[PDB]
Amino acid sequence: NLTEREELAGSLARAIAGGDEKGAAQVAAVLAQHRVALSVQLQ
Amino acid sequence: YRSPGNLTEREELAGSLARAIAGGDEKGAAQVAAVLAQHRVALSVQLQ
Repeated sequence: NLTEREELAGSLARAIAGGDEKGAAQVAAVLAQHRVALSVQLQ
Repeated sequence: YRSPGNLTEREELAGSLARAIAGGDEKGAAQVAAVLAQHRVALSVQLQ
């Protein structure tokens, strides 16, 4: 029972960590569409 | 809080990405996400 927002945010984190520029860019756009409030922290 | 003199490159980019997503800036968010991806930055992206 994971939300769409949760899965999108996790996709974006994984895309960035894996070097997937295209996917990271497109997933970020989709999150921006929903204007999601996210915490983006460094590990 | 970190004053701007105590922020790294990645930290500034991570904050730019959050702000861009939260404001509805698709082109802005896409640009920062790609830059972060090119460096394969290790990020936590959390629903708040």
